[PDB]
Amino acid sequence: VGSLNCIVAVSQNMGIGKNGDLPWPPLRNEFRYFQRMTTTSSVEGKQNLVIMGKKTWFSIPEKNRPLKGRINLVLSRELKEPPQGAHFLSRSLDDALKLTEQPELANKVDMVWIVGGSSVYKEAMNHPGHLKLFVTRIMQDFESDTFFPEIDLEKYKLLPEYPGVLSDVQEEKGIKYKFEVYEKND
Ligand SMILES: NC(=O)C1=CN([C@@H]2O[C@H](COP(=O)(O)OP(=O)(O)OC[C@H]3O[C@@H](n4cnc5c(N)ncnc54)[C@H](OP(=O)(O)O)[C@@H]3O)[C@@H](O)[C@H]2O)C=CC1
Ligand SMILES: CC(C)c1ccc(N(C)c2cnc3nc(N)nc(N)c3c2)cc1
Repeated sequence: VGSLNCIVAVSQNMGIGKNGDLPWPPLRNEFRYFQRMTTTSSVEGKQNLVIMGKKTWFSIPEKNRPLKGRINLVLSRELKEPPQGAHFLSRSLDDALKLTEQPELANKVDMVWIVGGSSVYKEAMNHPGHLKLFVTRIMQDFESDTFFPEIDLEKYKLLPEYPGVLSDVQEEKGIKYKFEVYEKND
């Protein structure tokens, strides 16, 4: 089992969601970036695993779940089995990562991608170990009701560029954004 990563798009006032949808209008190429980063496996014979909370799962249009070409794991303590379409269910992030070293998943999974929401990000970000954050900065303020936790730059180093990630400013629907990669190892 390979690297641990969080991926998120965030507005200037730290928002990541409003009523289970994105705060901004759909950015087609940003969704393509999310799909490409989470799906592309460095190791053949394996898929990457995407981990998400319950509200993030249900925020993906039914036609699109599970996220294709990735193993989909949902976090919940209320649910008693994976939702329709999902592959795995765990009670907690630490349980999910533990499942990842069990018989079944250990030889199937390449990279692990935490794709939201807010409490899952917070926990990952504050847990010791090697972790990267792939952060799309949407360069405007958008009304939101769920936010991405503070990035502690004492621990998370912004990388000066990363392979496969454009470094320059992007714009779609009149909204400028840029892609960043942060790395901690503690
Ligand atoms: N990158 C972006 O811009 C992203 C945006 N989104 C958006 O953000 C918002 C949805 O997210 P948010 O409100 O943060 O909630 P999250 O998806 O975490 O979902 C929370 C639910 O999942 C369960 N859960 C979360 N963490 C854990 C854990 N460690 N263990 C077990 N269960 C857990 C809880 O279910 P239970 O109560 O059953 O225990 C909780 O009700 C939406 O608006 C969506 O559009 C989501 C991801 C990324
Ligand atoms: C239809 C699929 C591709 C879809 C629909 C909604 C969402 N969400 C909540 C979402 C949407 N865009 C996102 N972009 C980045 N950079 N990171 C994320 N974690 C991210 C998450 C994700 C995928």
